[PDB]
Amino acid sequence: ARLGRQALLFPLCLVLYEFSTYIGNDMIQPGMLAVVEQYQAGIDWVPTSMTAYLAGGMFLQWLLGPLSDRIGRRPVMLAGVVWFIVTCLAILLAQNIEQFTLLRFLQGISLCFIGAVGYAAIRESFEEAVCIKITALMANVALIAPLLGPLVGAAWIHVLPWEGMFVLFAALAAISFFGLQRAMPETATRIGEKLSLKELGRDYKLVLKNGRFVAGALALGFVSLPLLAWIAQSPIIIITGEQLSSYEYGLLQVPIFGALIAGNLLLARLTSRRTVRSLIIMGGWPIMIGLLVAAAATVISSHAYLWMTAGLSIYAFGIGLANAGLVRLTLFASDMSKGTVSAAMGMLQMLIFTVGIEISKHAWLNGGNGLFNLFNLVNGILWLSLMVIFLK
Ligand SMILES: C[C@H](CCC(=O)O)[C@H]1CC[C@H]2[C@@H]3CC[C@@H]4C[C@H](O)CC[C@]4(C)[C@H]3C[C@H](O)[C@]12C
Ligand SMILES: CCCCCCCCCCCC[N+](C)(C)[O-]
Repeated sequence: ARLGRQALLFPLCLVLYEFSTYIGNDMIQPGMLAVVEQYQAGIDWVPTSMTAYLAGGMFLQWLLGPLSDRIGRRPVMLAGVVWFIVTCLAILLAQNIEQFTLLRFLQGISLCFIGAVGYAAIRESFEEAVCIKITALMANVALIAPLLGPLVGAAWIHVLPWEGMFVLFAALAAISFFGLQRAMPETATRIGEKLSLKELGRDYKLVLKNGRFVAGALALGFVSLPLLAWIAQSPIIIITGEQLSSYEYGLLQVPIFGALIAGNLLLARLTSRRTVRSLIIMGGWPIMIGLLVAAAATVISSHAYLWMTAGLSIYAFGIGLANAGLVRLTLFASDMSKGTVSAAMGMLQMLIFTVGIEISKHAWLNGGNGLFNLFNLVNGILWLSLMVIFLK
């Protein structure tokens, strides 16, 4: 029974779970100033919270798709949601910033269930028509989270304890659990079949031998790093570094993630008249200019954070315009199984984000805003360099 009238509870709950894991990062980052204060830990642990969450994402990423294909998408997906609930609640017991961070890593493992199993089940459960719309809703949730998250998170710790946020993530995921339990059908085709790890390994060695695919996958990591570095470090840059208020922290998010959204909106209006190569080249202009603006300004004066914010906004507009197209070309740069190709590009991005956020951290700690933005600029140049190869 492809799709249905009453079968929309399944994708809706999947979306709710997706949202909960996304704010599980985006609400937490501004809350990390309170966390670090509670544990009497240094501010260098603030970005690391995100680093750890992301690192957990790439842990089972290569695994879940083929495994869920064998044991069923239903038990694996439900397992992931429960694991998220449990680890969200468990972090309330952490006792130090090291154990807090460990639990961030453990929580982050829940991230890869979305794409590798839930989404695979969506594609198998639904007519392309309905599937396309569900994908859009999911993409829209991913767009709303980094805008809504820091605002709601900043508003939260002003009143309520950081522990409450984790109870909220768990509560939302619990709702999605019971919905998925009653709704989500079993779409796995390979149930009962044997799973060869050595053969899985060979599939990954093969995707990684494709140079054009690797360039696009790496490019996607590099180009999105400045944005994630901002998400990771904006609380310490703004509140600790510029000694600004929480209200200003929230306000600075508006042009940046508003621009991201606006770039996506322009993308939607232009898609029928452009194609992908031209849209990547088009987004390339604000991507490079915005990063150049943030870097130049903060090298001139370390404290010009409005110019930094402006440059990041311009860059974010380009990202909204360029990224989705590069995702598409990268996926089809390899003719191997889409599950494998997807997981591979997911892991390569997370590798870059994890290491890149930590490097960004040391950049800012040592050099301030100038270094933060200069590192972001090199990342833009890496993307650009890969694009001249990828597009030729
Ligand atoms: C890249 C993968 C999956 C996409 C893919 O496989 O192509 C995704 C899945 C989970 C996603 C993260 C969820 C938490 C964060 C939400 C933020 O609002 C945007 C940055 C983060 C850090 C996301 C970045 C990226 O979008 C991660 C790793
Ligand atoms: C019609 C030609 C292909 C027939 C051979 C199929 C055998 C099973 C392959 C399973 C898929 C996994 N792998 C590792 C090959 O990528």
